[PDB]
Amino acid sequence: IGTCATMFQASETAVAKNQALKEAGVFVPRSFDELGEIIQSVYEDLVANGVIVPAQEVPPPTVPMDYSWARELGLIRKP
Amino acid sequence: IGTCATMFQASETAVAKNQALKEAGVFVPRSFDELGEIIQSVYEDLVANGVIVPAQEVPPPTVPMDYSWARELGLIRKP
Repeated sequence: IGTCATMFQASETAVAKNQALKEAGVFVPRSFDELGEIIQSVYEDLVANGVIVPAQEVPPPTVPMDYSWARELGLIRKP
Repeated sequence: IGTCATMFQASETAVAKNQALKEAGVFVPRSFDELGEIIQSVYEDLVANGVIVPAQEVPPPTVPMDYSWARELGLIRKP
């Protein structure tokens, strides 16, 4: 994070560090807003090549909420 | 309800009343377990003849639950 800190030591700037990671074989997106896209696009290539065998998702047990927490969120209403 | 009350005045029995409603133009199912099917099968023909124009469902406002009610159901947990 922090490429546009310079837009307000040279090798320890975020732009040049991201670019040196990108030139050395780290799957770097063009900015932060493509981070979900590049994670998704790596994971699709990992599923579609027999690398990751995903887990069949099962519902968990469920606790009741805390009163002192679910009072702040406004789900409980007592006078 | 109550066709098999006799299986433990004659025209005031549930079997004969259901059959007399069925002979007079009331859409009676064969028993209670086809009631949802016959309601659904009437409603489909009511949609497919331009009779009922259904409402576009919109989410409602939401109140918080009562504490004294949502304590009995076990959603709230305070010592």
